[PDB]
Amino acid sequence: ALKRKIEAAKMPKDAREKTEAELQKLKMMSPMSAEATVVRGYIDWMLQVPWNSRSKVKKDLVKAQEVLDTDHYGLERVKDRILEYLAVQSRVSKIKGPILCLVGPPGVGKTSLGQSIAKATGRQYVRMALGGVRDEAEIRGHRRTYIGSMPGKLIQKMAKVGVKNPLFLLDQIDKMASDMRGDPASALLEVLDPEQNVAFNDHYLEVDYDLSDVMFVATSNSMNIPAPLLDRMEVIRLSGYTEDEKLNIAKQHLLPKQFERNAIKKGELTIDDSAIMSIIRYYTREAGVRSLEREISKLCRKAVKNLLMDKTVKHIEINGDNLKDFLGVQKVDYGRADTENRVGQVTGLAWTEVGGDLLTIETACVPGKGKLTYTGSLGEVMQESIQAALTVVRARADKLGINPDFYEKRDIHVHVPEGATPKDGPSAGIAMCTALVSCLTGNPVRADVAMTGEITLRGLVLPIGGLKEKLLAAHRGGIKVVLIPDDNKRDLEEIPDNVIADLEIHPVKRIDDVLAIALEHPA
Amino acid sequence: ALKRKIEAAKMPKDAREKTEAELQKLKMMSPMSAEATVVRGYIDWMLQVPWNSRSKVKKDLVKAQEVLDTDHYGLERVKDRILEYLAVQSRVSKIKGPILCLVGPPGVGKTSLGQSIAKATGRQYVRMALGGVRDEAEIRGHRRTYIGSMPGKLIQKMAKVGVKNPLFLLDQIDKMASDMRGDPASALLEVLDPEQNVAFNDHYLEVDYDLSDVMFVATSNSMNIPAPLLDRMEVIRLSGYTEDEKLNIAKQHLLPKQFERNAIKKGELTIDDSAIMSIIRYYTREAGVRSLEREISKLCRKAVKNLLMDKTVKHIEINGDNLKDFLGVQKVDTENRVGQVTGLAWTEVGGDLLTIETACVPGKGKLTYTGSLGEVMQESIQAALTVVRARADKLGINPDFYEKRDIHVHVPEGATPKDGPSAGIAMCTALVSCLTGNPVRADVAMTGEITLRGLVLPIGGLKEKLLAAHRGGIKVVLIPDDNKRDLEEIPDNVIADLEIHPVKRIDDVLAIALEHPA
Amino acid sequence: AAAAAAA
Ligand SMILES: Nc1ncnc2c1ncn2[C@@H]1O[C@H](COP(=O)(O)OP(=O)(O)OP(=O)(O)O)[C@@H](O)[C@H]1O
Ligand SMILES: Nc1ncnc2c1ncn2[C@@H]1O[C@H](COP(=O)(O)OP(=O)(O)OP(=O)(O)O)[C@@H](O)[C@H]1O
Ligand SMILES: [Mg+2]
Ligand SMILES: [Mg+2]
Repeated sequence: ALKRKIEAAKMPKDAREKTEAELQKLKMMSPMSAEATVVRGYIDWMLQVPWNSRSKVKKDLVKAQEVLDTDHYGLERVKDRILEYLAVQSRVSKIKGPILCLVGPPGVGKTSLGQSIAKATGRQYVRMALGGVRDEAEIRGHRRTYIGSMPGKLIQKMAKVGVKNPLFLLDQIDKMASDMRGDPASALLEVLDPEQNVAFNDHYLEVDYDLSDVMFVATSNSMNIPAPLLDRMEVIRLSGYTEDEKLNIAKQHLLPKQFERNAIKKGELTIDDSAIMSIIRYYTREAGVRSLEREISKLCRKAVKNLLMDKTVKHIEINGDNLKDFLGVQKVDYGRADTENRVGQVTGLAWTEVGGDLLTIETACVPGKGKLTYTGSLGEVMQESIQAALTVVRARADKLGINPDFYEKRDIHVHVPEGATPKDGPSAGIAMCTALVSCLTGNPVRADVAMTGEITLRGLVLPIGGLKEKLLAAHRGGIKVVLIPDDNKRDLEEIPDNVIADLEIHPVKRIDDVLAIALEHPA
Repeated sequence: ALKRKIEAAKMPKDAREKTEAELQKLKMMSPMSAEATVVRGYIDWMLQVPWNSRSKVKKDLVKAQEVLDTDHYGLERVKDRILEYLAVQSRVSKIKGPILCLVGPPGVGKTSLGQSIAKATGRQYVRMALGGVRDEAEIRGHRRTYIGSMPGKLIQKMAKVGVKNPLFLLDQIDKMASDMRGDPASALLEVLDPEQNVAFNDHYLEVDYDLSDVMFVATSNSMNIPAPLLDRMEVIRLSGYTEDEKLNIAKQHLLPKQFERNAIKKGELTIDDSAIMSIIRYYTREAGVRSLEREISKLCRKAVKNLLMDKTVKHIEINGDNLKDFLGVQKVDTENRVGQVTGLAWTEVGGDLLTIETACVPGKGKLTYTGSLGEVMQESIQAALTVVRARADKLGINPDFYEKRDIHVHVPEGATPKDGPSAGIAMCTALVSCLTGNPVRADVAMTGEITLRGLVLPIGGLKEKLLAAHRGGIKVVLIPDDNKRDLEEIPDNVIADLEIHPVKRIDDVLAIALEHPA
Repeated sequence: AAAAAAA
């Protein structure tokens, strides 16, 4: 009865020898006894686990890109990765299966992207959530000595799905526990090992199980992953969304499904680009699209109750002026450029994970005793950057037309007026220097100029990180000319075309180029 | 054996096949065993988890708004949200359960509001207090290999109700300890994500469970919730109450609730309006109504005791003057001062007034800050003093005041910590006033952040600051120019009583809030 | 009667 199940679900060599040796051990037992229950539990756990069953992975690349574009918008690098997997899989009968780590801010669609991938490749879909998981026996299990023992949840999900080609979605791989009491992140170090998945030995089913064709896609919010795990995964960085692609996600994906979730017919509610872009500019302040679809869903349910409570107006048209009639007061406000050329203030470009933002930097240089105060919730690298900038102004103050004993006679206060927000990094340093020169000369910084870059005591401008959201923040803010470092010219290769067309972008190499461009008068 | 309860439960395919594989496995086991006890425990949990039971929800909106208006007063944004849900629900069959986050001060009415939503939408009610939840095993549970293994506490309350659509009141989300010793806030990410509510996957019940049909209303006292949870939750801000709102809540909702709590019949106890207003002004200073039903509960049980001691009288009348006969002493309670302003402060408890005092004596330039100040407020006084040093010859100060005067900025808070940029303009007003002898006119509060060029930047928590200024006797309130868009969310009596002045820079502030022209 | 180790 059982040996036809063992021969039916055909195994490899060691699993068949272990299972038939286990049944031959069961043949000399009483049927209603504890060791018979442990042996029968090991046998039917060896029978539920798939050994040879697979799934026909798709081969058409055009229809696969049609599915990937049907579910999500943008995300070209991960879609390239899936189409390249389907090309190599179209040539080779069996390959190792990719191990991917999707890393990005929340709401950018990396959990639903997994089910999009499993639909577009034909592979079956398996999800396992690792958020806050502390027990390592969720992965490997326990020995069959223990009462009520069973394999790890990976083997349970493999036995549930029935095939040896699933897509595992490892949700929150960085929010796993890692201490002395619990470390499943080092238990995943065997199952994500790209060479040793051919023999995954867990604790209940002590045979070697092959996991060298399961596609692993892990989702995390940060690089706070142990360095052995990061080295075993292929990191794809999902950056935040811009205004145009939030407009396209809203028009192409969020509005039709929120119309579908609310029984809104085609001739009841209409939302144009003015309302969508007004939600993006004045209500969200996010990197994802989740509060965006919460605002859209709020518009839809308010439209529903306004179609039920009135029942004499049967078409509601939402646009740029009547959002406050539905959504209310604008929650946020983006930074804008200044209108007049003012002595002492510059506009650096700041970048957080929410996105880029303008960064006003102001300086007062009152006559005093050389006091140096720096306020505005500054970091320590930022304050070292202001000290370096002040040293560059101080060693160059004869050329700049500055009275060289200002370090004795004048008190300098660098302030960044957001106040409650902590701010750190050397990328404001060039900006700091410019502000100081203005506040030592009365030569006002022209307000249409933003800048970014790191300063050295020689006077040189060093590269910085994250130009794309800084330039999008300057384009949103109304800046017409920015100042990037020289060795970030390569990053200009991946900027959209309207941003390059609108911004007069000047790469700089040293500080007197910046003081030549960003000041109103010659220094 | 037990298949009558399995087919009697009408389970879905994976749960039915798994529990009948477990029961079929149980029959070939010998009884009186340990693992047979484990299997009977697991079947005993899966026979009492709701798989099909669904409560019929209410389609009527007028009866619904009648219910939420009969058991609460003026929580208009939340009651609007529930009418939105019940308006969408009449057009389709099933919706994902809305995931809400009620954020407000204590006593503002967030838990009883969950009882009101439960009684009004037709759903059943159970609450899970998240205060003190320190590990994921209270959400996902343990494997049945372990000895004391139960299916978390979500599935225990789903089984405790017995329906597929309850109203979980996830109470006190911000009271969770989510450090490295245990992070249950990361386990709620699967509970609150619509991408994965159709497969919850408890550790004890490894069958995928459907949480998409459960309405999630969660309560918090602040926005200090971790950011992957803030995205999955629609936050509704509930603000504090005025005095006439507290009078209407007390007179329309709290006094009847206390009368048939302490079995006071028709004509025994009578409390007028002035006694309630004297409890509001003289025995409370909160933003909620916790202490109102505390003091009213004291009045009711002292009334019942005074009716059982002395049966000569059959009616007790309380009129604002004999509150000393019941509560005893009261608990909590003008000229133009030089170097003293009253800024507005907004804690998580609510709004509060904020006295700010300076003293510029002849010294050598020291600069001392007292009053348990945060580092951002100290930087705000440094920025404010820099604004004063920048325009010294304009304002009429001798420009040697940085080296011939020394300045003490004290807030008479005492032992309460205070932090934020929002008092900054207040600082420099006092910094003008003590350096020129021009008295600050004492009916003026002010709020706003200091820019070194002299501008006034927006502040948050405007409504609670205006409510704190309305119960403090303030008449003129100086406001940043970019918060005037919030002025159409304020109660009309607050806008009617307070005189609001939106200002753009320091010269407007000194031109309004100083007595003599500068 | 038979002993059995639990975790
Ligand atoms: N490019 C896109 N096109 C269409 N929808 C998108 C896109 N990006 C995000 N979304 C939507 O945003 C929602 C949130 O995405 P999802 O939950 O899949 O990942 P995530 O929120 O980044 O994960 P986590 O919560 O772990 O950070 C999804 O419902 C998805 O539909
Ligand atoms: N608007 C209102 N109308 C009627 N009653 C109210 C209102 N607000 C509060 N109450 C009453 O106040 C009492 C206590 O409020 P509740 O316990 O809901 O405060 P809470 O917001 O839950 O406090 P916390 O945030 O500290 O948990 C309730 O019994 C409720 O009846
Ligand atoms: Mg996710
Ligand atoms: Mg409560």
